[PDB]
Amino acid sequence: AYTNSFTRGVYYPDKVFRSSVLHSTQDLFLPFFSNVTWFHNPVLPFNDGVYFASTEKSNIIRGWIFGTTLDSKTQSLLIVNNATNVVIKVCEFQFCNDPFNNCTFEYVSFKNLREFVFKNYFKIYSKHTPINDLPQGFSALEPLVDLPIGINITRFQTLLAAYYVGYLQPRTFLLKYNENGTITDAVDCALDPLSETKCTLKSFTVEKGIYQTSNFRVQPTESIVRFPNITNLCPFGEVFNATRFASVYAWNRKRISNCVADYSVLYNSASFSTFKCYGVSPTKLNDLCFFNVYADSFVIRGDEVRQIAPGQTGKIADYNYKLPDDFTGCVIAWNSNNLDSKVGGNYNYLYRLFRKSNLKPFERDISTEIYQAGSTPCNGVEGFNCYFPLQSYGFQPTNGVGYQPYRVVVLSFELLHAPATVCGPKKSTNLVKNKCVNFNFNGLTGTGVLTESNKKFLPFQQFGRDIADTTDAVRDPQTLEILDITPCSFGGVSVITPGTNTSNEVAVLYQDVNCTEVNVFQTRAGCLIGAEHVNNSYECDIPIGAGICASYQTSQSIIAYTMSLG
Amino acid sequence: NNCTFEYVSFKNLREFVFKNYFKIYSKHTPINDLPQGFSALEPLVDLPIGINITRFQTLLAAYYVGYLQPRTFLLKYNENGTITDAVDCALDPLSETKCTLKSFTV
Amino acid sequence: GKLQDVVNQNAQALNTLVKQLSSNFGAISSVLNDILSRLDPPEAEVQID
Amino acid sequence: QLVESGGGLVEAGGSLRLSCVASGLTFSDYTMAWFRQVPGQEREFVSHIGWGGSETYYADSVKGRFTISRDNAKNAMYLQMNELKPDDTAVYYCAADRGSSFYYVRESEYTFWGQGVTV
Ligand SMILES: *[C@@H]1O[C@H](CO)[C@@H](O)[C@H](O)[C@H]1NC(C)=O
Ligand SMILES: *[C@@H]1O[C@H](CO)[C@@H](O)[C@H](O)[C@H]1NC(C)=O
Ligand SMILES: *[C@@H]1O[C@H](CO)[C@@H](O)[C@H](O)[C@H]1NC(C)=O
Ligand SMILES: *[C@@H]1O[C@H](CO)[C@@H](O)[C@H](O)[C@H]1NC(C)=O
Ligand SMILES: *[C@@H]1O[C@H](CO)[C@@H](O)[C@H](O)[C@H]1NC(C)=O
Ligand SMILES: *[C@@H]1O[C@H](CO)[C@@H](O)[C@H](O)[C@H]1NC(C)=O
Ligand SMILES: *[C@@H]1O[C@H](CO)[C@@H](O)[C@H](O)[C@H]1NC(C)=O
Ligand SMILES: *[C@@H]1O[C@H](CO)[C@@H](O)[C@H](O)[C@H]1NC(C)=O
Ligand SMILES: *[C@@H]1O[C@H](CO)[C@@H](O)[C@H](O)[C@H]1NC(C)=O
Repeated sequence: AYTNSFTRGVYYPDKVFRSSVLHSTQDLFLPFFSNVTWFHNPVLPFNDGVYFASTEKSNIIRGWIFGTTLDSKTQSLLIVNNATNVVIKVCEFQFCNDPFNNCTFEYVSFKNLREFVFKNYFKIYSKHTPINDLPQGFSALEPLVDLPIGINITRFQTLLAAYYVGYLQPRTFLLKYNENGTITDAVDCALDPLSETKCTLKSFTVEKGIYQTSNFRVQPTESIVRFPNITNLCPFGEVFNATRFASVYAWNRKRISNCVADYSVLYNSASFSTFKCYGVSPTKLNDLCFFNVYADSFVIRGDEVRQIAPGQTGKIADYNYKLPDDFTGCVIAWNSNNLDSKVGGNYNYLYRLFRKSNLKPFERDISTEIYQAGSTPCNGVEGFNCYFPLQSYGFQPTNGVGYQPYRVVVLSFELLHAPATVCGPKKSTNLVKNKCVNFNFNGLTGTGVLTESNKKFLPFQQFGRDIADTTDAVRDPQTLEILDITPCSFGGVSVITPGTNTSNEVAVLYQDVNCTEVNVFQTRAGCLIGAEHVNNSYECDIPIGAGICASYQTSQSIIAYTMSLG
Repeated sequence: NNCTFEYVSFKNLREFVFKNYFKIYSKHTPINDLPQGFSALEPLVDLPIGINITRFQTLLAAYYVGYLQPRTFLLKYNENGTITDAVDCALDPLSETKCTLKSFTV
Repeated sequence: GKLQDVVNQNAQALNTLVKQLSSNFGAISSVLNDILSRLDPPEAEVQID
Repeated sequence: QLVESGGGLVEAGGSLRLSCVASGLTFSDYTMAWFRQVPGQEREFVSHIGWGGSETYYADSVKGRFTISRDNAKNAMYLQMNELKPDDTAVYYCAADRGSSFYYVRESEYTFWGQGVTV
């Protein structure tokens, strides 16, 4: 069941004594006219605070259970009134599922209303008053016990009548102390417009007039991002699907620059025999981008494919192609037996078998000098102890899987202190208009309401500005259409009211608003809500603007007429 | 030779402005000895080549060269966005007065 | 010119109020989001101040 | 090369912790994985961890259950289980490689392989 907590749940936030003062404080209070969950056993959360109340007759209700896990293996606060006193414990007790160990703190101390407030260290406020279904009226809860137990609490339960629970919320209240220091009344600063007016005036009565209380702001709904359409993509079909590949010693190198570096082709293509990345993720390549992309394409045998990697040694890793110890790129190699192997053995691809010194990374040596393996200089004779380093490859279709040719392409990224123009695609959502959006076009970020504009930009212009150097219009990069930008409506809130000595019925005016962003009268001052519009004209009672004056008259309600000049 | 960027795209006045990255502004108009009158140079090409430049030459008529200086100008945009006039804020006292008043008449 | 002089004085005072938003006041950037994203909250607080 | 620890009979619902220690690798520029062996059937992939542990993936039949981690201070990484279904009882193999691969599910893309955990 649910019940309406009229005015209860108000406590003293401090010790200090204030006499005849309307103090305004922000703390966790029970919101006025809230919904108290009526029970009559179950456990409950302890998010930020509780207004546990009760309506006992002969001490039917006994105590409270607190903690996180509500059982052993975790500390749990414990308060029960066993007809003698309240025993407070913080030991990891073994509570049953329905009652009625490493201790760190211990303490042994329907016409009733035992109102209690609990919040965390742990503080308890209590006030017992006779009553006659929460009663209407006001009573403050003086603090009764404070306990320095410091237990993390999230749930609570009850022992054992009327058994209500309220929840505390961080709301600002205006507390009416009396001459003796007793809080005799309070105002919730967010219950309704009249309560806001009382809070902003720091008074429990308000005289006739129009008072500005708060600022109304339209918040954006969705973010929009638009970037120019996909331009010319980087060349990846003339490299990965080229007709003829180069020999490994004379590996074909191509520098990719000034284009969009889409990698999607290397992702959907499932025919790659190897896609391995070093230093960077195989998928996070599009995010970070550099000046140039280098494609090194050549053909080797399957037995030496594993040698295309940093820290590799072999007939290929040091005589035909070497990778640095640290590498910024990825290697891709796929079987090309049907493209590089012919009948009778394909011997059109070569490699280097003899070399004086290991090749420096990213160095190509096409020299075909005669190697001197012994001590007799050759002088280009190709005889005993003199060899031709350019060994051919035995590529035939009848080779095994490992002896078939493999087309290898290596991608290297180099970044220096220079403009970088080679990256992936950017975001580009659908265009929405007539709504306060958080736009971000090709470079500029702002909040506004885009509308189909009327200005005629120049061919090369992408921006719009006013005299105050404020962004006004934008040309959409995808569809070359100019858009007007108007900030989404803002302004102030004013509460038009006759005196509380007369009534508590107020009318709210939103300044400079078209009534579509908040019985509803639209004026030049703004959207007037809660005031009738009369076709008569009387003397001005409460000014509004542009000749509109609202007044409280005949039952009786608040009207909004156009004032008469005598 | 170690390329890093490539691109393959008297009644005349081919006015050009070059400054560094590299930006080019151009405007071609018929004329009839630089003519008097006003014409703005809308940008035509921008190139992200980032080369340190200090000298330049020409291939192949009237062949003029001007040099840019860091001077403050007052630009008179029209309703369509076209710069129809300007005032050099340091040419003479009257131009300073026009610049400080932000007006083309005083 | 008496009533017009009142109008100009108010508008110029308001325009000067707006244009003061494009001033660093010894900070790094005049845009609130730019200074927020560029630096860390421990340092952006000084630039915010 | 890759010495691994952990494994044993489980209570069919508890938790277990597995480790794989590299004895001859720098472990700071290498990427590992976890693969599963079942008799009478092919080799299965379960888990994978990148450099440091900021980019990790998991199998579609194991996602959300097991957690992977690595730490360079001892040249080893930790795999912790949380469900241990009576269907995942199999042979555990620790792999490693210099880099990370797009075809990270393929067994051929892990040159280094460790010993076996108890079935
Ligand atoms: C909450 O309060 C409203 C009106 O204040 C009431 O109609 C409703 O029954 C209460 N409870 C719930 C659960 O909505
Ligand atoms: C209440 O409980 C406390 C702590 O167990 C005990 O000391 C006290 O005597 C109890 N009172 C009665 C009336 O049993
Ligand atoms: C508290 O003491 C109990 C006694 O059995 C022990 O099991 C538990 O570990 C202790 N917990 C802490 C947090 O000291
Ligand atoms: C206290 O408990 C809450 C949830 O009950 C948790 O979010 C929070 O981290 C805990 N605090 C500590 C210090 O453990
Ligand atoms: C304030 O305190 C005095 C002194 O006890 C008491 O007589 C009086 O009733 C209290 N209340 C008010 C409203 O004055
Ligand atoms: C409010 O929006 C409506 C759209 O229905 C438009 O016709 C009207 O002119 C707007 N009114 C004002 C005062 O801006
Ligand atoms: C550019 O390449 C040429 C090719 O001969 C080479 O001589 C030169 O050293 C290279 N310069 C730079 C800065 O890379
Ligand atoms: C660019 O060239 C000028 C002279 O031509 C020289 O003073 C300047 O240091 C150069 N800049 C760089 C980065 O080399
Ligand atoms: C401005 O643009 C309009 C529309 O094209 C054109 O007719 C007009 O001649 C232009 N110039 C001026 C000075 O209005």
